[PDB]
Amino acid sequence: GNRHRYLEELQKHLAITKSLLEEIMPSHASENAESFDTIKDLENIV
Amino acid sequence: KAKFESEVLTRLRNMRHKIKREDLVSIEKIIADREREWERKWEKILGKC
Repeated sequence: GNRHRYLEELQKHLAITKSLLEEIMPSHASENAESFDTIKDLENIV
Repeated sequence: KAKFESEVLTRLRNMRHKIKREDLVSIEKIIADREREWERKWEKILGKC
């Protein structure tokens, strides 16, 4: 159809996505994500 | 934890390097001098090896 109509339908579903991601994401998610390299370094040293 | 274990690894390496480059080199030199001094002393007294 019409591209504007398409972006409007897409917005409806992305709005759900945005709501689900806000619900699923813990408060420390960003900190946890930064710890990955440090964990791997520990294993190699041992 | 990673920092601490790294320190342990460095301590072990330093210990091994100290044993190999310092302690064993000194001891092996003393053993070699002693074995030579001994062989010379008895070679002189016996006229043979």
